[PDB]
Amino acid sequence: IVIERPNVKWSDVAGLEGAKEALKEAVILPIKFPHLFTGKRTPWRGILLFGPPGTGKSYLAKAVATEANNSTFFSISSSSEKLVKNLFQLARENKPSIIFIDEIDSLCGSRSENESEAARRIKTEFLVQMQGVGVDNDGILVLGATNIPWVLDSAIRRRFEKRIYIPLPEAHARAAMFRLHLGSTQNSLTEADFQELGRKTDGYSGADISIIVRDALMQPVRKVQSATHFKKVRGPSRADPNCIVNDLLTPCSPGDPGAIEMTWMDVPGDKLLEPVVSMWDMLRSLSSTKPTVNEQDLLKLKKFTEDFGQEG
Ligand SMILES: Nc1ncnc2c1ncn2[C@@H]1O[C@H](COP(=O)(O)OP(=O)(O)OP(=O)(O)O)[C@@H](O)[C@H]1O
Ligand SMILES: [Mg+2]
Repeated sequence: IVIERPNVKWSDVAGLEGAKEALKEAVILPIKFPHLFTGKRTPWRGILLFGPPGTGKSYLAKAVATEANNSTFFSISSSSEKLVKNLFQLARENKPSIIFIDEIDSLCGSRSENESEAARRIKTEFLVQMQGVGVDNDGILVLGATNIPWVLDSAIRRRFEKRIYIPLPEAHARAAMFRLHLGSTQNSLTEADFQELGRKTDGYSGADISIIVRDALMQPVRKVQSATHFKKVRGPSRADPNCIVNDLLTPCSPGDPGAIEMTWMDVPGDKLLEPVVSMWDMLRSLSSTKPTVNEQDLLKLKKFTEDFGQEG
């Protein structure tokens, strides 16, 4: 029940400007401009974010959480669980409010057979609470997320009249993720290198790239741990960036001029000048990781919208 609002700006989510606008139109505008969405224009009660894994579903929700300017956010995932009655209640008071249930395929499991019988009233204590005997004409909106939506209950599914597809990133959005997940960190990557990576990642999810950048990111760290030699160098003081020093120590090879023998244990905590993440490190991280979303996965996703499409 994370009742908070993290730090994910729209700017942080690459691509998805379609879903962004969809979400601005059904979640932010209604809250900021009540009088617009009154009468016949009442925002749907439930939005569902479906689409392949690692394409932005949960992440997007966080963006909404922070960009949900006035309303307070509420979250849950795959986590005696009758205090669902408690959640909805909580929200009605702090209305306007948003309720986000990540992987709503949590509260479900059908091959058309497989049930934990007490979770049958879980489905129903939720299903019922969305109708509301005390009609919650509050700014209360229910968000859902899932990468296997077809497994949902007709009753549940049809509870989300607005359904948005979160796809695999187009090339442009791909390059932008590498850039971002790197950020304020020291590196030697050119705008050209980002495009080259974007181009080389045909078919990858956001989660996949997120893994790649984290790996390459860790390169200077592996090189410092494993090094056997360090050179004395010029660079920004660890304590004061705008004071250069002729003193830092960076890892190197023995076949290097100015190579002192020692390990990181010998380097003072405040004299290490770490290596920069290079494009070499990206491609290396890249080669050793392959796309997670296969075709049949994406195919079965076309199915879920086969006339299920909107509302039913
Ligand atoms: N559109 C995006 N913009 C920026 N980063 C992204 C994007 N999509 C995925 N990511 C990366 O992956 C992570 C978010 O993964 P996300 O929550 O979207 O996976 P998911 O969609 O919930 O997976 P699943 O669908 O299986 O539940 C972030 O840490 C981020 O680095
Ligand atoms: Mg998720």
